[PDB]
Amino acid sequence: LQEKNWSALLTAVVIILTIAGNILVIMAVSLEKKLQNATNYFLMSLAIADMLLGFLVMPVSMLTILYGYRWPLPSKLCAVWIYLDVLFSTAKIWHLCAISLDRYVAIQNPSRTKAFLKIIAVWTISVGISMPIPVFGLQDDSKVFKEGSCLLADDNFVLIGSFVSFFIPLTIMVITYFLTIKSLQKEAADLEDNWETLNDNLKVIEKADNAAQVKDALTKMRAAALDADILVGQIDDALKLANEGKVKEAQAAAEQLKTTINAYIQKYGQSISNEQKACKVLGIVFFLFVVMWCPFFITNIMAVICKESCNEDVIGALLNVFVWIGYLNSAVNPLVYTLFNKTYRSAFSRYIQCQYKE
Ligand SMILES: COc1ccccc1CCCN1CC[C@H]2[C@@H](C1)c1cccc3c1N2CCN3C
Ligand SMILES: CCCCCCCC/C=C\CCCCCCCC(=O)OC[C@H](O)CO
Ligand SMILES: [Mg+2]
Repeated sequence: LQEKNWSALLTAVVIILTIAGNILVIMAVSLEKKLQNATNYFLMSLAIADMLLGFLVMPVSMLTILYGYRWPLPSKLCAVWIYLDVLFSTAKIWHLCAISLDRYVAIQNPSRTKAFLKIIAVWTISVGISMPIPVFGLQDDSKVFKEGSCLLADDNFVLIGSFVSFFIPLTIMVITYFLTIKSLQKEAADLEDNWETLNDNLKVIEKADNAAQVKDALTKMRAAALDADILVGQIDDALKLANEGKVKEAQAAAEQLKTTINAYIQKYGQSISNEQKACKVLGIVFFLFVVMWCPFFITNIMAVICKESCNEDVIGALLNVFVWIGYLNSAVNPLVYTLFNKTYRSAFSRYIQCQYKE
């Protein structure tokens, strides 16, 4: 029965922060026009997953702490509760994989509908992957009950579920995240190199005596312009003057290029610094999810490995606490957004003040 547990107070705090914080994310992305990009649409869908886990899954997990982990509800609600908990968590890990993969492809290939199609793809994969839990668990209580505790009792569901639904999207997430960091370092390197070629050839053109030196340096500025359209024509115009022997006039046009170079370099240069700042925030989201679920995932796999060897009473007691470190991850993504994005922080600040006009 009640059993007077004190855990309820702590668990309720986690539930409220989860619900309130993730509502603030869904409100920020629905309302604030500066957050209408594909990454932030994935972060809204991830917040729905986190909100639904706070509403449907977490109160029932608190409820079972209050009955000594004797399952208080009707018995066929056990497999439905486990299904939802695995679904919302599987959908969290395939979303973070999807962001990581989509940001990587978006560098190499330079729509709201396209994002929504991928979001719905991620949910449909999560609903399908998690589907053996109620299909087999509702026909056999031995798979979802252990000593009248509702938990995923089938060892083979836990191994193959952990590998297929939690290890392979973790693998893809960590590879595409590392390759994204290498991509943006190469892009900032290539733009330092193009800046050096433009700046060296401006100094050659201003020292120049003859039409050969200006035509040589403007041709090499054109090649360097072709790595980072407006300048290419502006270069060609000066090249034509140099071709007809108008050296001084071509030199005048090169200083006219200088103003356009300072403009286009710093614009491309500030867009790389934005992407790397954004990658770092997503990396903290990614880092916290792996770390806060790590004690539960490995213990649950170590339970299966030392099945008769280990104190399964102790193991089960750790899994009951380690599931709450992972539930606490639902509360942190909104905080991360406040700490590292002015747009979220200001949006949240306004919504707490009940003020919804952008
Ligand atoms: C990335 O996230 C993960 C990584 C690996 C595995 C799972 C997740 C998130 C899903 C967490 N849920 C929590 C509710 C259920 C269920 C797992 C489960 C299976 C076996 C034993 C369980 C439980 N709990 C209840 C306590 N015990 C003893
Ligand atoms: C990372 C931590 C590694 C160190 C832990 C290794 C666990 C097994 C060895 C000694 C028990 C140490 C006490 C802590 C765990 C309690 C296990 C226990 O009490 O096991 C007795 C039971 O009767 C058996 O079936
Ligand atoms: Mg140089």
